[PDB]
Amino acid sequence: GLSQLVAYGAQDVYLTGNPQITFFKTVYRRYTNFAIESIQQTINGSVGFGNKVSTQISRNGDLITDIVVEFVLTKGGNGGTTYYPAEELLQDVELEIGGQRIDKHYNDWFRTYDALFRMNDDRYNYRRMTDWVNNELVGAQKRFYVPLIFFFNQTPGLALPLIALQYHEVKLYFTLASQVQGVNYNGSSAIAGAAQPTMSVWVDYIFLDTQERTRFAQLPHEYLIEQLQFTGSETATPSATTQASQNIRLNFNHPTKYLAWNFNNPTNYGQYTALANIPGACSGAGTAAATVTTPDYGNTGTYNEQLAVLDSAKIQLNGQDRFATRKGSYFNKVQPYQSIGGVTPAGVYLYSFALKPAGRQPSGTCNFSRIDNATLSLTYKTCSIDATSPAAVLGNTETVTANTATLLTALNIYAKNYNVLRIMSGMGGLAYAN
Amino acid sequence: GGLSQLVAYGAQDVYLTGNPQITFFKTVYRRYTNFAIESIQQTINGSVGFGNKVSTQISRNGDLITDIVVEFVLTKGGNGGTTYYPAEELLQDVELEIGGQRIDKHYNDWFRTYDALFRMNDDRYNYRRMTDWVNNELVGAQKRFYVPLIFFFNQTPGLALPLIALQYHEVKLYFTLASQVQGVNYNGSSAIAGAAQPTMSVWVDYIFLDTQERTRFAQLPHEYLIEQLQFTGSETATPSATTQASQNIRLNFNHPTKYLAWNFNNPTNYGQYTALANIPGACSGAGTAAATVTTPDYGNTGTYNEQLAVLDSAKIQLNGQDRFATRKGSYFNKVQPYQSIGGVTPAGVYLYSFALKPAGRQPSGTCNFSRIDNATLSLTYKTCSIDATSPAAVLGNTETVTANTATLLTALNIYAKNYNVLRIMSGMGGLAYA
Amino acid sequence: FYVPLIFFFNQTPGLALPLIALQYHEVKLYFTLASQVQGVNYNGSSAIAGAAQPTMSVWVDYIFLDTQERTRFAQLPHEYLIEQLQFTGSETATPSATTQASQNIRLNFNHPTKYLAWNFNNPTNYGQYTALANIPGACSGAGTAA
Amino acid sequence: TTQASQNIRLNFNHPTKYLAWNFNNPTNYGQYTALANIPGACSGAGTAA
Amino acid sequence: FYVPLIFFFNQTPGLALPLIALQYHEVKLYFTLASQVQGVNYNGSSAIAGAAQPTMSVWVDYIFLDTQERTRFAQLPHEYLIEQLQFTGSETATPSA
Amino acid sequence: GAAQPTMSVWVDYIFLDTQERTRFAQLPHEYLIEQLQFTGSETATPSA
Amino acid sequence: GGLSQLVAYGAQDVYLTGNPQITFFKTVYRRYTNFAIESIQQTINGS
Amino acid sequence: QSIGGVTPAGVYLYSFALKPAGRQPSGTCNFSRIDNATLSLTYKTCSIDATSPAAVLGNTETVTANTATLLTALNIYAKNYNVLRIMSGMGGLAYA
Amino acid sequence: PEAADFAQFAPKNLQAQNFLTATQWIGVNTQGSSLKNANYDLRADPIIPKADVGPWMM
Amino acid sequence: PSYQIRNSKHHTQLPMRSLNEPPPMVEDLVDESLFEGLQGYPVDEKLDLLTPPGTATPSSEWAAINYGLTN
Amino acid sequence: GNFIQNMAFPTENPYKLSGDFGNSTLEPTVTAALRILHESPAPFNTEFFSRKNVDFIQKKLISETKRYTSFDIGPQNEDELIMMMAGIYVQDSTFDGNIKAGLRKLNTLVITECLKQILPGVRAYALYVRDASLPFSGGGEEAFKRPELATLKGSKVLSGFLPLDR
Amino acid sequence: VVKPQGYKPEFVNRVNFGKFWACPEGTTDWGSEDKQCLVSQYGPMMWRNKWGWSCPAGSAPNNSDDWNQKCVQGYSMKKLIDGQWRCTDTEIDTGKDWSNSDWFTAQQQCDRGNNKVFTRRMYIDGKWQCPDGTWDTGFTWSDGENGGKQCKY
Repeated sequence: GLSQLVAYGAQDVYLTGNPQITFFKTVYRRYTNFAIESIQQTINGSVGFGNKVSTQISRNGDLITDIVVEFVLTKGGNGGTTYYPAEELLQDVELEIGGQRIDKHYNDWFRTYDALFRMNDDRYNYRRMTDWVNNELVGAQKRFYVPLIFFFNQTPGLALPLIALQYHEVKLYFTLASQVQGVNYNGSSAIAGAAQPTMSVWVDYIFLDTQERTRFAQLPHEYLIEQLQFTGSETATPSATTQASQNIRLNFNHPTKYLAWNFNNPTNYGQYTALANIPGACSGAGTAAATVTTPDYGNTGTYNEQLAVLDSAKIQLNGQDRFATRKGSYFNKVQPYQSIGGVTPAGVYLYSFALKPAGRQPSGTCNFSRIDNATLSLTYKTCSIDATSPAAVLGNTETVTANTATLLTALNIYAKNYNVLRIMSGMGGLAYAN
Repeated sequence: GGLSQLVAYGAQDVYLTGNPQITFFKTVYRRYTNFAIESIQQTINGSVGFGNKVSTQISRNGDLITDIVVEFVLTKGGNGGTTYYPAEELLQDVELEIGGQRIDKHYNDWFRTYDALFRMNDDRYNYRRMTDWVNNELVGAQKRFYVPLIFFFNQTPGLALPLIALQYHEVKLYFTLASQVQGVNYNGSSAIAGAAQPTMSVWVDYIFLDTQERTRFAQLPHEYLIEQLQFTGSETATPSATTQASQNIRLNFNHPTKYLAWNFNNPTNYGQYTALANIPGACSGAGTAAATVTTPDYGNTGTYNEQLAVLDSAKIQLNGQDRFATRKGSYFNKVQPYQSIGGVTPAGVYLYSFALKPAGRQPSGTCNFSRIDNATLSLTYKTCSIDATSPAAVLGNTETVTANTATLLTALNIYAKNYNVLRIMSGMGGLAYA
Repeated sequence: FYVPLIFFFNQTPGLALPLIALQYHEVKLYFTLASQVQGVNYNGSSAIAGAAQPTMSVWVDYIFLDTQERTRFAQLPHEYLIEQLQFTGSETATPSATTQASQNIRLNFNHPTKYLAWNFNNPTNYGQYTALANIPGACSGAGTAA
Repeated sequence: TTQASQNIRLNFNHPTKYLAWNFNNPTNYGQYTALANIPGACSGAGTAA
Repeated sequence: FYVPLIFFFNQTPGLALPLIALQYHEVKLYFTLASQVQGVNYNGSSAIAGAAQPTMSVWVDYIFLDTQERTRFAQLPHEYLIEQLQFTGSETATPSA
Repeated sequence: GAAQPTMSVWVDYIFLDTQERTRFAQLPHEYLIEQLQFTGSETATPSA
Repeated sequence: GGLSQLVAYGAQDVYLTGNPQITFFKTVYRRYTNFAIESIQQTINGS
Repeated sequence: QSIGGVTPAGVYLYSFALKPAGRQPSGTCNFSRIDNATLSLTYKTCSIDATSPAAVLGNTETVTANTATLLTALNIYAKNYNVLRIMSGMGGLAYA
Repeated sequence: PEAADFAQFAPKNLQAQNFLTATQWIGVNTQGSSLKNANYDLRADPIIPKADVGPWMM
Repeated sequence: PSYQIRNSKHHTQLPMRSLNEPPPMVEDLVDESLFEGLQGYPVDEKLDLLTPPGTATPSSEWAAINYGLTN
Repeated sequence: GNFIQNMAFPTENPYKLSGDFGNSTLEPTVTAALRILHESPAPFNTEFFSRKNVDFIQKKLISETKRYTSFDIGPQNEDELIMMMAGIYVQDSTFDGNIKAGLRKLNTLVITECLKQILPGVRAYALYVRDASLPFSGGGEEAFKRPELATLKGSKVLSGFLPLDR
Repeated sequence: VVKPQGYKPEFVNRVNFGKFWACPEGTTDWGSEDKQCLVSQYGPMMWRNKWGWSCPAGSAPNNSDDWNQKCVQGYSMKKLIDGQWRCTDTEIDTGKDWSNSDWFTAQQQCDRGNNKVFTRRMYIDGKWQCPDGTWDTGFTWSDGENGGKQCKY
C-alpha cells in the first residue's frame, strides 16, 4: 500500500475531447466487381443407395463458395417415418484439392453440427430442405437440398480460388447411404418398390472482374480454414445395475476450436437419446401401441435430458484434468449457451476451447499436435428406468436414465481445427499435416 | 487446468497468435456525437377510413429521422382465425415523396413478401403481434396495431433522413387504406355489417443532433446510398389440370438491383400465396367435414407446405441469355433464403439474390438493369391435377404437381430492390437517377 | 439447473475482470436464496411436505493468459466501461372496475442510463406480469370447469 | 401489502459531522414508533380500553 | 443482535490496526458458537424442538486515509500499546451449610 | 445403520524466526519436487 | 502457540542456534552425472 | 512423524524437534525460558467391562476399561541438550 | 552474502524505523536458570564478581 | 469544426478486406464495419494496448458519456 | 538522481513517547535498567547503562550498519535497546573487578546482537518497500511465468505440401 | 531487487481551444512545456518562476517531502483586484486571509473549484473585463460550448 494512487477528482473532465464518429450517416464501402452463378456439375458413377459417386468442380468461374447437393426422394411410408432423410442419405462427403484430402463430413456430422450450431428459423428451414415437415404421406416426392458446410461453403471470405489452382483439380467424393429411414428401409425392413434417388450437385461460382481475377490467378494465397477430425468408437455401455465409465483416447492434432460428440443407436439415424413411452419418445409413445425399441422417427430428436446417457465428463490433457468434471447437462446446455447461443438436443455434447466456436475468427484453440495424452473421460448414467412407464421416466433422478438407453452403444467424437490452405504457382494443399 | 492448453504451443499456433494484433480481453470504444431521440406524432390530412387515401407531412422538429410507425386501431369483424396480418393488409401502400419527387413506394403485399423473406424468429413473431391478433381474440375485440415502415431511412440510423439539410423540401407520406380488410370489415367477398372504421396516427422518431453535427449537416452537401422498391403486377399464366403453363415476364426494372422477389397470389385473400387444401391449416375448416377449398383458414393463410405452391421452376434471362441454370421453385423458396438471409420463407414466396447478403444495407453485388436492355423472368408452373378436397391426394403428391385450387393464384407480383443515390444540396433533395 | 449471471463481465471477454491486477482486492458474490420456490418447496402458499433443500455450486470460468499479457495486466492500471443495474420496487396505483388509475412515479435513478424497463406483477407468483383469466394458458385449469 | 422503498435527495451542504433522522406521526409530538396494545405503546395499552 | 467486539482496536481509533502496514500478514478472527443458547435453542438442559439456527455476519469498519497519512502508514513502522486478556477456568471449592 | 465418517484436516506449521522468516517472505525460491503421474488401464484378461 | 517456543530463547540455545550455519527448511540436491542402468542376461558355460 | 517406529498403547510422545530420534537438535523447546509450562491431560471414561470382550473390543473412542482406574502413576520424561565442557583436566555441564 | 549490494535502491534513509526487537531478552536470568526472574528479596541484590576461571579456583 | 469526424460504422453481416493487405493498418482492427467475429484493443509491441486514432480509451468514453464532448 | 526518492522518506516516526529515553528529569534511564536487573548501583552498572555508553552503542550500530550495508539508519528506540542491554547484561556480566574488561565484552555482545537483528532488519525493510511500492514485486515475466511444456511431440509437426522451387 | 518509486505525478497536455492554447478543465495551467497541466491533486513545486517556487501560479505548498507532491492543485492567492483583495468571482475565498493562518494554510486561499483553467469576467472596472490576475481569452456569453470568459492561468 505504498504504491501510487490517483484521487480522480475530475479525471473524466480532464479526459474528454471532441467527437470521433457520428452514428447517423453511414459510409458504404465500394466493393469489387463480381457476379454469382449457379452451375450444375457432372457426377460420375451411378447414384443410388449405397453407391459411391464423385464430381469434379468445373472451371467455370474464378472462385467457389456455396455447394448444394440436391436429392429427389419419395416417402416409403407415412408421416412420422422419416428423419432428415436427405441428410442421412449423404453418408459422407470428401473434399480433395490437388489429390489431398482437405476435409470430410459424415451424415452424423451434419446431424451433430446442425443439432449443435444451427438455430431458430435457420434450423427449421434446413429441416425443410432435408425432410418432410408438413405431414406428407407415402409416395410423396420432394427435392431436398443438402448444403455442404466446408469452410468455403460458409463464407465468401474463404472462397476457394479455383482460378489460382491451374494445375490442381478440386473434387468432391460422396457416399450415399445403403439405407435411408422411411425412404427405402423402415428400421431393418426394406421397403419394397422404393425408388432410387435422383442426384444433382450445384456449385455457386464467383465471377471476378479483371483486377481481382488477375491477382487471384497470379499471387500466392493463404486461406485460414476449418477441418473436421473424426472417428467412431465403442461406448462403455451403461446398464441397469451400473454406472459405466470410460477413458477414451482422443487421437486429434492441430489447433482445435472445439470437440463435439454424441452417443447414438447406429440402428436409427440421429437417435442420440433413449426411447420411452412418453410423447414423441418412441413409436406410438403415449398409447397402448408404444414400443420403446423403435423411435418415432419423425420425432427422433429431443431436449429431454432424462433420456441421455452421459452423467458427467472431463477432458484431460497430458493426463491432467483440463477443467473440473461437469455433468452431461453442462456439455449439452451450458457450453452451447455460452459459446453458440442456440439450443442443443439431448445426447449431443460440446466442449469448446474457443470463446466463439460458432464463428470463423479464431478465438482460442487447443493444439493437440503439442499434446501427448489427450483423453476424454466419460461417466454414464445408470440404465434403471422402465421406459414403458412414463412415471418412471418423468419422475426420475439426475443420475439415471431409461433401460432402453443401453442401445446407444456408438460414440462419435468430432473436432474442428484451424489449418491453412495454401495456393501458389497453380498448386496447393495444407500448410500442416499434423 | 487452462495452463495445460497454453503450454501446448508451437508452429501451428503462429498463424493464430504469433505477433498478436488484437486482444479479446479489452474493449475499445468510440466517442460518438451526442444525440437524443424523441417520438413525435404527425397528423393526417384526409379522412381516415377504409378505401381512403390520406397523407402526412413530417415536420422539422428534429434534425434527422429514422423509424416511422403507423398506428391503427382495428376491431375484429369475426372470431379468431378470420384475420391475417390485418393492419398490414389495411395499409395498402405508402408512397414516399421528397420535394414532390417520388422516392419510393411500399405495398401491403410487399410488406408481406418482405416479412416472408427477411424477418425471422421472434422478430417475425413480434412483428405479427403488432399487425394481427395472435392470442385467439374474438369478434368485437379491439387492438392498436403498429405497422413500421420499411423505407431505407426506417431501417438504420445510418440512413437517417437529413430533414435538417432539406431547407426547401418537405418529406411526405401518402398512405392508402385498403377498401377491405379480411376479418375486420369484410369476410371473403361479404361486407361485415357494423364494422368500425380505423383510427390512424403516424409516428416519427426524430434525432436531435448536437451543435457540431448540426452545423455539418447544414453546411456540407450530402449523398446517401439508398434503397428503392420497383414493382409491377402481372397475370399468372395460370396452369391447369392437364398442363404445365409457362410464362416469359419482361422484367421492367432499372438501377443496380440487390435482389428480385416474387410471389403468386389469390387477389381475393391477402397473403395467400399457396393453393387451398383439406389438410390442417390449408383451408377454412381444413381437416374436417366443414372444410372448403375455396376459402383459406385466414389465421393460417401462410404455410411452409410447398405442395401447395404453384411454381415448378424458374430462371432469369438477361438480354435473352440465361443468367443461371433453371432451378426448381423449391430452390428459390428454400435455398436462396438459406444462403442469403438465414430465415425461413413460406411456400409461394420466391427470392433470387444478385447480392451475397441482400438482407444487409451494405451493397454486396448487384444486377444493374439499367445496362440490360431486356431482362426476363421465365416461369414454369406445376400441373394443377390434385384434388384439394382429398387430404391424401395432396399429402402424397409428386414434385411436378399441385392442387387444383392452385389455379386461383392468378396474380403474379414481381419486386426488385435496388440502389440509387439521394443527393442533398442547397436545401433541396432528390434522386440521382431516374 | 444452471443460472448464468449477467453482470457486465459475465457477458463479454472484453470486460473480463483482471483478477491478476487486483493483488490486494477480493471479488465476491453474495447470493440470496428465496425462502420459497414455486413448485419446488411451496404450491402457492402451501408448503410442500418432504420437499428437498437445494444443492448449490458456483462456477467461474477463468481466463489464463500467456506471460507477456499476464505481466501486463498485473503491472498496468486498467479502466473498464461497465454496466450497472439500478432498481427500486414501487407500489402499483392499482386500477379498478370503475377507474383508470394513474401514477406519478419518481425515477430515482442516476448515471447515463442506457434504458428503463419495468413490469407490473403479482408478487405472490414469480414471473406473473399479467392478470389471470379463464382462457387457455392464462390461469390454473384455464378453459375448463376447474 | 409491501416494503416501501424510498430515495430521498438530501439537500445538504457544508462539512457534516453526522446525519440524523426519524419517522414520526406529526399529530403526536415525539412519536417515532407505532402504536400497540402492549404496555406503554398506546393509550390504555394492555387493557380492554 | 449486534455483538461488538471489545479488542483494543475495537474500542479506540488510536489503536486501529494498520492493515496497510501488514502487507505480508493477515488479520483473522475466529468465532466459536455455543452448542446451546438459553431461551433460543435450549431451556436449561432441554433442547427446544424446532429451534432455528443463527444467521451470522461479521462487519468491519474501515478507515480510509488520504495521501499523506496513507503513505506514512505504509512506509513507517507502527507500535501500539494494547490490551490482552489472559484466562483460565477452574473448579471452586464448594461451600456448604 | 452404518455411521457417516467425521473428518478433520491438520497441518503442521513451521514458525521461523525473524531472519529466516523475512527471507522466505521476500526472496524467490526453487524446490525440486516429486510428482505422481497416474493413469488407469484395462488389463487384458488372462484365462484358463 | 509455536511462537512462544521461538520467544523462549536462552544462553543454552547459543550452541544450537547462535550464528546459524545451516537450515532445516532448505534442501539442496547435488547435481549428478548422466547414467542409465540395465539388466542383461549372461551366458552360462559348463552344465 | 518423528521416529518411524511403532509405539505401544499407553506411551505418548510430543516432539519439539524435527528428528528427536537423532543427535542433531533439529529444533528444541527451552523450558528454562518458560515460566510455567503445563501438561493438560484428559482421561477416557473407564466404564468398559474389562472381563467381557464384547465391551472391550466393541466400544467407542472416548471410553476404556474399568481397569484403567488402576493406572494411577504418570511418568513424564524429557530429553534436552546441555554442554559437557572439558578444560584443564576437569569437566562437567555448562548449565545447571 | 545474501542480498547483493543494491546501490540503485532509493529509500536508503531508514531512520524512521526501529529495527531492534527486544522480545527474546524479556525475562532472562544469569545464564539459563529458571526461577521466573526470582525477584523475591526486596533489596538491591549487589553484583557478584563472577570471574571466568576454570573448573577450579586456583 | 476542425475534427476528422468519420462516417458511421455499424455491425455488418459480411466480412470485408480493406484492400490494403500488405501494410496492416491499425484503424481497421477496431472498425466493426468490416470484421464480424470479436472486438479487441490493438496490441502493439510487448503486448501494449495501442489505441488507434478516432477511438478512445474506456476512461475517455466514460468522460464523454457522463460529462460530455467538446466542439 | 535518487536523492529525492530517498529524501521523501520521513526521518521522524510519530512514535509512542518519541524521544523515549533521556529527555526527562523524573528519574534516570540507568535507574530503570538497575530496577529490571534488580542490582545495586555500582560502577559496572552505572558505566554500562550510562548515557555515554548507550550513545556509544547507538553510534556503533549506525556506523557499522552503514559500513556493512549501503543503508543509513537511525538510532534505535531505547526501550528496545535498554531491554536488550539488560537482557545481555543479566546473562553475562562476567568480570573479576575489571570493569573496563567487563564492559568491553558486554558492549561487544550488545552491538553484535543488535546488528544481528538490524542488518536483516534493513534487508527486510528494503525488500518490503519493493513490494509495498511496486505491483507484486515490481518484476516482469520472470515472476509471471507459465510452465514450459518441454516435451518433444511438437518436433514431429510436418508440412502438408511442398511448393515448387523458385 | 527492483527500485521503489515515489509520487510520479500525472501531467496532461495543453489543448487547442481555437487561436490559443490552454490547459483542459479538470486540470490546472501548471508550469510550462514539459509539465503543462496537473492532473493529480498534487504536483512538483515547478522551479521556473518570475525564478521562484510559488507554487507556481495556481497551486500552493503543503507540509510534505517528495517535491513531486509539495504543491496542491486548485488554489491561487488573494490576487488584488482593483481596490480589494478578493478572489475572482468564480473562486471561493476560504477565509484564510494570511494573518490568521500558518504558512501552508495561509497560501491556500481561493479553492478554485470547477474553475481551474477558465473563470468569468468581473464587473470591476465598470467594463466587464478579464480579472486583473489572468490572461484575456477571447470568448463571450453568446459563444456556445465555451462558458469560460476572458481568463487563463
